[PDB]
Amino acid sequence: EILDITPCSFGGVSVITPGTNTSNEVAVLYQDVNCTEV
Amino acid sequence: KVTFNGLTVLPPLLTDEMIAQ
Repeated sequence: EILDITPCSFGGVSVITPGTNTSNEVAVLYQDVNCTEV
Repeated sequence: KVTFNGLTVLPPLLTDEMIAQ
């Protein structure tokens, strides 16, 4: 049978940041991945 | 009218359904 191959899903990692001058609680952005994969 | 290996493709910030506004 014929199996499709896909390279491992991956992407860049980005950081939300209000700024140290305001707070330090931040939020992460994962690029171009379905969330169900972390 | 207009038509893998670490090469990411970032989406544009503005979406057409905004540009069309």
